[PDB]
Amino acid sequence: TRDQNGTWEMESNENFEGWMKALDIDFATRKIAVRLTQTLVIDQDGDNFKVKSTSTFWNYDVDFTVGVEFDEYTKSLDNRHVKALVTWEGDVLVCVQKGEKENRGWKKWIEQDKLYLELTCGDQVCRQVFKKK
Ligand SMILES: *C/C=C(\C)c1ccc(-c2ccc(N(C)C)cc2)s1
Repeated sequence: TRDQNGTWEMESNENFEGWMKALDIDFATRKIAVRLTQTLVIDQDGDNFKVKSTSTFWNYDVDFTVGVEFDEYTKSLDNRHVKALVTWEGDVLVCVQKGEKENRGWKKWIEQDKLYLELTCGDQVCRQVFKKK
């Protein structure tokens, strides 16, 4: 399925610190953030997505349209400018963020009835699983 709507609560998190390190996130921020459970809220209507990543320590919101490139500031993550594009490869939603970092973006799919996320930067991959309603 391509339908990713829901409130998604983290069940599993692997190599989140490696991913943050590859983004050069400072030591203090990484050490706190790696401890935390996360929620991902996805509102999806056709190509239009509104996504909210939250924990006790951050809020990172982004809206995008599948197939439409957008210039993006990554704000309180790593304060960088990238050129972002989100597209479908089958039922895997793929984001590529062009800029300073290589292999930066994510892949997201519903293989379960859970949400799977791969966050990538450089040679680092973080893998997460969330459970929905
Ligand atoms: C569709 C999935 C998106 C937009 C994201 C998944 C995780 C994200 C994220 C994780 C961690 C942070 N910080 C500030 C540690 C920000 C965003 S966005």
